[PDB]
Amino acid sequence: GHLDQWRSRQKIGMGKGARCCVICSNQKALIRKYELNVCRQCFRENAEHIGFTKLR
Amino acid sequence: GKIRTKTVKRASRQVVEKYYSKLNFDFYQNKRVIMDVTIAESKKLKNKIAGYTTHIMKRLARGPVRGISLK
Amino acid sequence: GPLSKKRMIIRDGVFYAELFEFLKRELAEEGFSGVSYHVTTLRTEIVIKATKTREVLGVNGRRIRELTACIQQRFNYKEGKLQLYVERVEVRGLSAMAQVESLRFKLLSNLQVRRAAMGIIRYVMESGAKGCEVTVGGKIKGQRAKSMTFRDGYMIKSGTAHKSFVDSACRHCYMRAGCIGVKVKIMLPGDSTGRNGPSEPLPDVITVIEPK
Amino acid sequence: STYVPKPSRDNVYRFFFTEGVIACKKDRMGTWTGTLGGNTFTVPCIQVMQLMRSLKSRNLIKEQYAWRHYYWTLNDEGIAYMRSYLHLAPSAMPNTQKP
Amino acid sequence: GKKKKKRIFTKPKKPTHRHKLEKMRALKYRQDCPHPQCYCGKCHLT
Amino acid sequence: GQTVRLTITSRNAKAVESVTSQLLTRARDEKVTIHGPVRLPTRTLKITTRKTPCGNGTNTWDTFELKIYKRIIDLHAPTEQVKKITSFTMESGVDVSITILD
RNA sequence: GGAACUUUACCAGAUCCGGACAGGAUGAGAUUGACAGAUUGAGUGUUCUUUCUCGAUUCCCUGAAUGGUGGUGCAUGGCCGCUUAUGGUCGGUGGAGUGAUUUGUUUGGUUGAUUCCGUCAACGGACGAGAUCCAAGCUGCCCAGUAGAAUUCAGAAUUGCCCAUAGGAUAGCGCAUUCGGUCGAAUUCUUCUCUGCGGGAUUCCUUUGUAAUUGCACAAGGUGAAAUUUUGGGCAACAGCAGGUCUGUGAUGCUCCUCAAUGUUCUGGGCGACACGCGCACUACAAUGUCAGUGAGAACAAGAAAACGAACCUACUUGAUCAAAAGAGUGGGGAAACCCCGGAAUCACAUAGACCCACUUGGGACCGAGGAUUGCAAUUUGGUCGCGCAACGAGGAAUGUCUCGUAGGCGCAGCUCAUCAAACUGUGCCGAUUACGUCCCU
Ligand SMILES: [Mg+2]
Ligand SMILES: [Mg+2]
Ligand SMILES: [Mg+2]
Ligand SMILES: [Zn+2]
Repeated sequence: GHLDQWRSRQKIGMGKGARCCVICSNQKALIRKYELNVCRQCFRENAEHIGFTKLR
Repeated sequence: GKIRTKTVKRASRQVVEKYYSKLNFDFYQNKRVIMDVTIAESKKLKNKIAGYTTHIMKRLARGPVRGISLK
Repeated sequence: GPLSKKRMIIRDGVFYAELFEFLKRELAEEGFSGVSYHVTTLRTEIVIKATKTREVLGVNGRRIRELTACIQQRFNYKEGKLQLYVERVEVRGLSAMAQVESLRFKLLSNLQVRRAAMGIIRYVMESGAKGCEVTVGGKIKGQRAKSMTFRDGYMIKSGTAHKSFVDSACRHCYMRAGCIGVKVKIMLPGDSTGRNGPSEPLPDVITVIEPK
Repeated sequence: STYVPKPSRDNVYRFFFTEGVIACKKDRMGTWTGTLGGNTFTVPCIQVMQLMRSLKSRNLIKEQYAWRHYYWTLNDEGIAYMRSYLHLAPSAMPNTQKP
Repeated sequence: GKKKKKRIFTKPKKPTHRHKLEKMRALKYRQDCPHPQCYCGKCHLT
Repeated sequence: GQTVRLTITSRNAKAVESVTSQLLTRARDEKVTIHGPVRLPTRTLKITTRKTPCGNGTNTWDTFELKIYKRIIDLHAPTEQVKKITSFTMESGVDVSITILD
């Protein structure tokens, strides 16, 4: 009963709720390009380690 | 706005003092000498140094210049 | 299915960021100054650069085996495909990431901010750095927050040459009053070997070879 | 469901002794997977997080967190209790402890 | 903020469920669940 | 007769050039037919994000780029000779893939 | 920050504890979960009736704990914006002050430039400026079976006298042109293309130029692919700001809630409700137009999956014995390989095409009936037929941005993203007027 009711909508894979940042689990401003799945604010700090650099 | 920055001017003056008989009135031969006689991370600065060294040599032919002392 | 070339590098960068963050949080107590990895068919061979390599190793490799287990469980590495190595940094005072940690420990030890920052700068200057900058910001003198910066030597802050000639690191020190930010920037002197320093001449300087 | 069965609990305990450290992603859904002398056994991640929350509150383990993943390690007193809980032979040491 | 302004209830407070204690239920008992792995409480089979 | 392709991919231009030069030198030492080192187009991954963490002020943006350098080397050599050519110290950040072309 | 659910932080409900841990009261019945019937919005054990099942995992109450997109950005970290696009900034030691303070850092020229030159109670420094950096031009080596070319042997097609509707203009005068399916063979090569390092520009050269009357420079012309910070970016000192963010984070101090919860899940609704005011867009007001044909033509890019392929993007066929939108099938692409020979839209057309100055075949607001498709959910989104008689005929006071591949016009890609761009970040296409000044205004 309540086990089935618990998080039944969350079990569905669709939606902004399913996708979250891989560093902070925040579902807002997610960079899905190249399947990065990182929020923009976290990407700003982790860009150098990933390999991105500021040019032009 | 084509003024030679103090770095360029000092480097060119040192070049003229160190090598005077090895320089000329043209720019390209002077730059060719500059590449060997100077070590720098840039080529724009080398070109500017060569140009101002040519200017210094042209001035020196007419008369002595302030800041350069040839022994 | 095989992953695309533009996706494999993204995965590798994400993995490196994961490993760097995990190692930073784990070895914050020790003085650690970097991590590299060289994947091959046989083995991964992750290397860490630190200062307190004795405590990173532990007794009979206790902590290094614990870290290897951590990484293996995290990244599903097959048994025997992963190894961890630790190397002592050649110069302790030339690593901002170690110096900030040391300064954070000094701050958390209830030491005065001016004295701790001055000691950090003195050690960095003794280590041979061309210049050092230390910034401490937060509620130091009471409810109102202030920022104090202590400088010595040369420090370039413009262009892209500073991203190579200067190494920087920032940490958050948590105190009963609140959070205090500590930042340490070091100007690495040029060394022809390339182990420390950029190994190239400064963009500004022009040197004329002495005639024979 | 944080209600964890005893067989899954002691299987997780046996894994945590065998391997000195254990990692689990912070996810209420999904299953944590482990290996005990071969094969593969799964247990939901939430029960593992609850169990090792209990261990951390009892000062049994040391916990670290980074990028939506936990890392739980066993100290000397932690390994001691684990031997006592599993009634394991004395002188038995985790794979990390074994030279 | 989210002030705890409290709430008026139009219904009574539902009680917490308690397991019924059957003392020595084994002595009292009876059909074994036909279901292989297993009304059958384990399989909820009616 | 039988041809094998080495694909060297990296983020570091210096590293990929050094690895390609090392492979070319090893192939020349081994005296095998080499169809040149081909420099495939460099691929740029670009991501633009808001600089601010809150949405306040002038809408300033930040552009991050990542460059991909790929080289291919075609040679006529069997598996053992190719393995002997490829087996050396390598460099970190670059990867070499072996393929057999039909 | 393009919200169907989720997100979501708000509202009406209903679940769970995800209160660890310690101390009590229990207790091998502590407990867990339940079929049915009714409870209910719920074929929700949610709670009950009811018995089963699970088994020391858990209950009970006491402190505690925990979580919070609770608070406070006037407690903070970090980051960002702004001051502040300009040329600024600060030691030391010496000089001057009773001192705060000052000099250096001055004025003259020069410059985008605290840029240089000259001067000098300063003399030496440090930082910004410039330099460095990353793209655009032009070029050297390399390089091709993920890029091209030109030959040669075939295979083929047109082939001469040919005069539109009324049929103008616009090169050709050993060897006639063609034919990415003719899927032709062979041989050679790197004109284009690819790309890691190179080069190239420096006021370099020339004025009976200006200036100089040392200089620092400057204006024309030259040379050149490029002639002045070559061009567009990035980076950017030192002070600030109670600027924004406690809704990015396992950044946090202090507080608040904490088991009919300010935690968490689930259900229904809201975030999109209108008389209005304002910011910013998009489409219009037609003929330098609108329909309907044909033609020729870019660039930036993106593509599939955990604990053998399948998801992703595609071409081609078919549906088709008959609208679109579909829907199938078959291949290919992990992306210089497939898409792709990337048939973009501006644009062209001597198309002998329609309209003919009207709110009209201008303009689509808004609404009706059908059908498709995304989706768990459409009370989303295409497509078809109606509606157009919705304004609007170029916009008062006002007021934005912009100097060359620029403005403007035109598309295209990425992004968010199951579905949905009048948005943004890029990208090519077509391509002007004016100025080359000034301190009137700010
Ligand atoms: Mg406010
Ligand atoms: Mg305020
Ligand atoms: Mg938007
Ligand atoms: Zn994040």
